[PDB]
Amino acid sequence: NDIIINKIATIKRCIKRIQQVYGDGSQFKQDFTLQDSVILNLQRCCEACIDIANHINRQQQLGIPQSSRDSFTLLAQNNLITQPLSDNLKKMVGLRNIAVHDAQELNLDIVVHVVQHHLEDFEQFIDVIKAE
Amino acid sequence: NDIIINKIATIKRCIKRIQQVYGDGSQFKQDFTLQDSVILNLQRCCEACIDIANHINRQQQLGIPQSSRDSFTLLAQNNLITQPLSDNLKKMVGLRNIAVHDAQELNLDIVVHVVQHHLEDFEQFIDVIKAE
Amino acid sequence: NDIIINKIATIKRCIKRIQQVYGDGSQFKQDFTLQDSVILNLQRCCEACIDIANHINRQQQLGIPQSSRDSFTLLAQNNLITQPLSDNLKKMVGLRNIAVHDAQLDIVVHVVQHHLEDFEQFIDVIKAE
Amino acid sequence: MNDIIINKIATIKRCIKRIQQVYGDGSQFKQDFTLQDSVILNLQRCCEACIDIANHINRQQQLGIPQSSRDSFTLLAQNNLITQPLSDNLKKMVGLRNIAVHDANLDIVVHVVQHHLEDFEQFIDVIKAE
Amino acid sequence: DIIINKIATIKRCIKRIQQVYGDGSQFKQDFTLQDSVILNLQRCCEACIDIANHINRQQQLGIPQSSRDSFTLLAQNNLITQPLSDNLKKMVGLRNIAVHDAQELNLDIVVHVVQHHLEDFEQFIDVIKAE
Amino acid sequence: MNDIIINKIATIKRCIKRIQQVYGDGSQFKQDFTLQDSVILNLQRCCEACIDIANHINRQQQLGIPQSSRDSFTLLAQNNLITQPLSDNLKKMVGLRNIAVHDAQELNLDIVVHVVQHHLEDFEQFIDVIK
Amino acid sequence: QLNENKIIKLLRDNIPKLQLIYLFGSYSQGTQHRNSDIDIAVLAADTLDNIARWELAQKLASALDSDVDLVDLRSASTVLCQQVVTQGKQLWGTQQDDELFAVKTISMYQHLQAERQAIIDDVMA
Amino acid sequence: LNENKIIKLLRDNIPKLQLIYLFGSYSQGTQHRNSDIDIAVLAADTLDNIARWELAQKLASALDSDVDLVDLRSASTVLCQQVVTQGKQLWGTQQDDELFAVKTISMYQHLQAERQAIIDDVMA
Ligand SMILES: Nc1ncnc2c1ncn2[C@@H]1O[C@H](COP(=O)(O)OP(=O)(O)NP(=O)(O)O)[C@@H](O)[C@H]1O
Ligand SMILES: Nc1ncnc2c1ncn2[C@@H]1O[C@H](COP(=O)(O)OP(=O)(O)NP(=O)(O)O)[C@@H](O)[C@H]1O
Ligand SMILES: [Mg+2]
Ligand SMILES: [Mg+2]
Ligand SMILES: [Mg+2]
Ligand SMILES: [Mg+2]
Repeated sequence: NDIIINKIATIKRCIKRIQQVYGDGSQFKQDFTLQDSVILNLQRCCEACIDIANHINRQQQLGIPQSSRDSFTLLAQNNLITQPLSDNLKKMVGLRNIAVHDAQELNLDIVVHVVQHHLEDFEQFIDVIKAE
Repeated sequence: NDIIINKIATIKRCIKRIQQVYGDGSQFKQDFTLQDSVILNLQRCCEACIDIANHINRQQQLGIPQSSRDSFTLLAQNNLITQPLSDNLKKMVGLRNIAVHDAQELNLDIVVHVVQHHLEDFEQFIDVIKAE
Repeated sequence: NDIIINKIATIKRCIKRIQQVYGDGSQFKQDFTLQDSVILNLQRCCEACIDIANHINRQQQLGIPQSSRDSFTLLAQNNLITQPLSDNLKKMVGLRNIAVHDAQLDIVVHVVQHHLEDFEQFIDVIKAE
Repeated sequence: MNDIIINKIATIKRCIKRIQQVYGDGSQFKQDFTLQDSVILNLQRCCEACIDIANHINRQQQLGIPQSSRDSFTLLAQNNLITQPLSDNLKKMVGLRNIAVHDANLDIVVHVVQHHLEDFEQFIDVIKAE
Repeated sequence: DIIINKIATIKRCIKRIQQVYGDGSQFKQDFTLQDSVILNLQRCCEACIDIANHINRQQQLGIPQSSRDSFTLLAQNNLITQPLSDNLKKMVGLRNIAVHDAQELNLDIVVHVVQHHLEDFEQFIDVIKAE
Repeated sequence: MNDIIINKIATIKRCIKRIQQVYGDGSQFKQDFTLQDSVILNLQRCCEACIDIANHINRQQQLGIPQSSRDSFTLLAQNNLITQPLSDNLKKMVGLRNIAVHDAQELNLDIVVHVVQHHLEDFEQFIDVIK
Repeated sequence: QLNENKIIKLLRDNIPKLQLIYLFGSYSQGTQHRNSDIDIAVLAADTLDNIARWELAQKLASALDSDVDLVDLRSASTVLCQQVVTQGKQLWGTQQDDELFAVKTISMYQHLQAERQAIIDDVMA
Repeated sequence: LNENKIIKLLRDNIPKLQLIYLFGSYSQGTQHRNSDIDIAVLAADTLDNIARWELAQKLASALDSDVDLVDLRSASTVLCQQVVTQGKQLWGTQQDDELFAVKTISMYQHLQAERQAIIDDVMA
């Protein structure tokens, strides 16, 4: 419990940090530092989600992940998280892997869509881990 | 190599993005967004360093490193990079982990010291790899 | 090595799935889907052992296994596994031929009750590097 | 005519029925591994019974020594005992003995149940006429 | 149709065995007495195999690999009980050796079938008629 | 002739004599079923011993393993170990046996009498040919 | 190719009151391809225990370095006994025991064919 | 092993093909009798699970051996690492191979840090 709650806080903090830095979104598309902040707090969100997943896979011996995406696959296979949520959380990993490098393979439209209609997925994930 | 020149270009851009965001450092310790932008561009410098090390270790057949640190260690054993620089780049990966995965435990006094003094460790690595 | 890690996990998974499916034994003799699962998972443990054995023979340069059974003789000859363990793992190689080929359940139950420990014994000696 | 041909045909028929009975609609299939395991084993049993019928016909009719399980179907097709499409389809099933074990691929299993069970039935009917 | 004729033959043979047998003090000595029941016991077996094989054919149960299998297919498909199936299979052996082969001292088992196992044939024809 | 042949010949000799005891004047035969049941059984025992001889020679002589009793005599006839008329009379004998044991209600009874009086030496001819 | 002496020795050393040993697969015909099964049939005074039989099949399999199918003729079907009598090669036992077994199974298979003919015809359209 | 036959079948059937690798026993030399040929491919798009299987069976028929065809775009990081380390490149530019390796090794190094605890717990 002690580590799962610590990671829940970091997601809650990072979600709020995204919302604060993005705000209206008008200035976001032009200001690079605003993008750099949002990209990092999105990375911290899915990295803390993998950290939670891997802890459940460890305490319940669900399996050994063959990929970072596999961390959510094991929870979905063991019916701990719903299949559409698993697919969404695996899409977040994809964003992290591209965004870990320089903003040259950029898709600001994809970053904006995650802030607008996909931050709910991280919150939805917290709502199912709390039911231990 | 074309992959090496592309990664060198990445480090150059991100070093300049740190210098611009930090500026004078008067508002750095106060603003979270300036911290977030510096930490993301430091990680991008680290990843492009690890990617160069990984590429040279595979292409020159020096071994397969199963960790970011082993990749720098392997370069030092084969005398491609100097050992004090290897341990400096290894400590930079160390800072990257605590700055991203455990940002609350992060001490900015170390981050500021990296921006002001240790930001040339990447430039030193950029030149020693340029001399083929 | 990931081959060794993932194959050990496969054996662990298959043993947990055999024990789960078999249970007490009452329902086993009446449902063919339970028999089929236990049988398929036994073959899976067997091939995962053969795969681990072949990987060790190759890396440690013990020899060229000339058969599935020979993969276990080479290990025993190099005192990596005991002769009774080798002899027991070789007994499992014949299981694949029991399901797929009709060729005209007591053996399956005997194996579930007494020879699953042989696979667990094999994991343990491999984990001990 | 031979008891091998009769019994191996009987095995395929029984295994096909059991594949159809277990799978059904396919709803409970992707959840229970017990139902998946049964289908795969009975599919492996169909592959083997076919290869065994092929090997028996090649020996009896003296068509040559099969150099592999796939070559067994090639010798039958070469003598026009089975069509080239049938030969190629039965050969695709030869690779199905390897899917269950050396892996961990359920979409493939479902595809075979829905579209390739007909191949075993086609082969049974072809062999029936001696 | 063939099952009805086969059931009718079984009843005819059991009544034929009971008529020839009756008392035990005329069996162990007379050979024509032994020969009459031994044939009608075989006739009971053979007709039970035929009833079984007609059901196996109609319902498509499988191909018997032995004469005993005719009853096994019925039990595996829950048409007759395992204790009945096992009793009928034990009766096939009686038909096998003790009937078409000269034999020696199998008479003690033949009398045991007459006084205790003629009911197994009756239980079978009653179960089959019931469906 | 090996043990199997000797033991099977001895069965035919014993069962032929057994038919002769059960068939004296043959007047009360066509009225009593007990006498018919003994004659039919020992004729089947005589038939079965001849099949067993034929099956043994076909395997030993590598002529092939017959699927049926009829095929056993054809195999013996095809490799000239027996004559076609003997093969045909012995095949007629086993055909009689099948009607006599499985379809007693449709058995001719007149042919059974004709078999005992005239065609009973067909078994005796087979014993001599194989000897 | 195939050590028949090893087969005879191992079975004689492990089966009490052993009467007959037969080789009957592809090996008995010479059609023995690579990665083949060794098919052996035995007849002893008593029916072998299923587990004891399987364990012995694996003991032979280790010694011969090949999959071994061991059949107890005392419990085998009439169809399988007929396969052994037709394509089988006797490795051990008396001619008396072989000839007695052969005539017992050929007769039982002939009676079986009479019974199941309609079933066979019906399933073979 | 006819590598030319392998290159032709895959090029003729996979659109926008970038890389062809030979891995497993055959790439090392441990290629025995009942050996399974292992091929890893990378194209612009992912290959459908059904389509890929049917293609492996086409190669299997032409090579007279079981073939395991792996789509690098949808395979695990563990599998990709096995291909970059043990595999032999049969087709594709030197650049594409290098780009694939850099992406793979980085992703695998990151996965090792994430799952180290799970690895330790099972391996005791
Ligand atoms: N379903 C069956 N019904 C009857 N007899 C069978 C059946 N399957 C196998 N047999 C017999 O058992 C023998 C050996 O079986 P099997 O090992 O499958 O074949 P094989 O000819 O030895 N081929 P192989 O060992 O692969 O080279 C056959 O030759 C048949 O006589
Ligand atoms: N469970 C596993 N985990 C990780 N990698 C695996 C696993 N199984 C197989 N592999 C990889 O896939 C390759 C081919 O698989 P496999 O066919 O089983 O091995 P192989 O060395 O080619 N032996 P073989 O085909 O029997 O001669 C291996 O060499 C590994 O690199
Ligand atoms: Mg064999
Ligand atoms: Mg076999
Ligand atoms: Mg392989
Ligand atoms: Mg493979």
